[PDB]
Amino acid sequence: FSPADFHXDIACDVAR
Amino acid sequence: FSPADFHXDIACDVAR
Amino acid sequence: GPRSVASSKLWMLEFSAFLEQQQDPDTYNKHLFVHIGQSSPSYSDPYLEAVDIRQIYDKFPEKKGGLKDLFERGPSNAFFLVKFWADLNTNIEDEGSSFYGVSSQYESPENMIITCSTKVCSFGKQVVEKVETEYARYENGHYSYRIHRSPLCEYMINFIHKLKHLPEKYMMNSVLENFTILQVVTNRDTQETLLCIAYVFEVSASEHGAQHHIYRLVKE
Amino acid sequence: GPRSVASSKLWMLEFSAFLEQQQDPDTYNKHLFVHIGQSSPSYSDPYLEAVDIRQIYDKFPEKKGGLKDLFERGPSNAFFLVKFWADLNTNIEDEGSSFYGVSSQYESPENMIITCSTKVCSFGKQVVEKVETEYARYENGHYSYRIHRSPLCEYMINFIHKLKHLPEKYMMNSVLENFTILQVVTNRDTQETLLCIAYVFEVSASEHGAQHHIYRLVKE
Ligand SMILES: *C(=O)CCCCCCCCCCCCC
Ligand SMILES: *C(=O)CCCCCCCCCCCCC
Repeated sequence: FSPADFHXDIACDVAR
Repeated sequence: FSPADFHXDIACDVAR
Repeated sequence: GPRSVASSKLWMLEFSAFLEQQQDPDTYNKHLFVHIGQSSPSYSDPYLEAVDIRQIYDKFPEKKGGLKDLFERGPSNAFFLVKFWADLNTNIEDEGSSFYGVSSQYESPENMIITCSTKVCSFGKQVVEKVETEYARYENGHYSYRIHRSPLCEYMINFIHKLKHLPEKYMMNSVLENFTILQVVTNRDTQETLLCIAYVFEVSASEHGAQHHIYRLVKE
Repeated sequence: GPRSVASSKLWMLEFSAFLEQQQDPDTYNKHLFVHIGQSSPSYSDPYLEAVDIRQIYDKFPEKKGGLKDLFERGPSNAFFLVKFWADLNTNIEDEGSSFYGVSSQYESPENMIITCSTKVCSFGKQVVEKVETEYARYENGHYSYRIHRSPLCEYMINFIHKLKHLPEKYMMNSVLENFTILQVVTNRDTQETLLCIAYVFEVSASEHGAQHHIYRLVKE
């Protein structure tokens, strides 16, 4: 389980 | 069925 | 067509009588008995535009400050009749803690101190009276007012409870044709009647639930 | 003991994030994920009164307008940390129409125009920002403010959905320790920080449900 991957499938395109 | 009796068991003491 | 419960100075956007049951501190179930709002837009009755005030004199408060007295003083455009088809189909009383309340919302072009007086009538006689004073909140150029979760008294709760537990719809309707509410919203400083609404009731038998129509109040 | 999320000028009486499901036009079910109010009075943690701001710098917005920058400008008495134990135990998404929102309520001795800026942070970086402007309503000598049913965006809804469907509490907690919210309430005309709340999260495992503690924010 990766907490970083979990938040990345939500905010990867929003990270600016 | 009496509509008057129905409203009387609610408001009989309130009627002033 | 669409109708707004609105005079030149005040518009009632929302009105709802409800029962809320707390199942646990984070879980709530809410049932609406009657409702006017964005979820229940107001429409006129295609078979009857207006109700003559003489046809309802005997169902509302008489003498000074009564419906007839208020209508004569006017303005005429502040007087409305709402017919509700109440939804009594709920069992939310059974478990958990319950709350019966009524919420309403208003809009005005002006910043006023308003007084809302609500009179419950049984057989034309006043039995309950609740008076609330509200202040404005500026929003998007106009002023908003809200009566948030005003509690129903024990007589209104008892009435609902016994009404819900009647074995027949005809018994519910013969009881409801003798129950009326007269809501008067006033400018506290000028005494002007901003809105006056006479409410009449019937039980709803629609799969869609609670329904309503707005009628103009006239004296012809 | 009891704690109020309040500075010299503004008090947050209520805060709640919720999911409301409309079963039918007259039936609504509401689940609270997090809540602060009369139903959930605020208490301090007997094991920790205050949190040093240096222990959380990396979890919140950095640079101008960030947490550290804001705290330094003060007033110190407007800065708080809330730890929530969120209740994710609901299946109200499954049927009917859903609404995710957040509601909050405030009180002030003064009549101000307030600005509420809410920043959602993932791994210390700002991902969502919602800004709301509110006006006062005079009530019982003070001024009341309300952010009523502010909608959650699709990223917050998606986050909740995936979080709820994790097979383990440890996975929910390792996700939640990287999720923070920074709420800043400002006087729009004077720019004074009226309240600044840093929120941290964990999953609740209590039969009582959602829980919270209020911590003072300090720099020692
Ligand atoms: C204080 O008494 C509150 C105001 C009294 C009633 C307000 C409106 C109640 C609406 C009736 C609910 C439906 C009953 C069939
Ligand atoms: C606009 O984006 C609205 C504000 C963003 C979130 C406000 C607070 C959300 C509370 C979190 C719910 C519980 C999640 C575990």
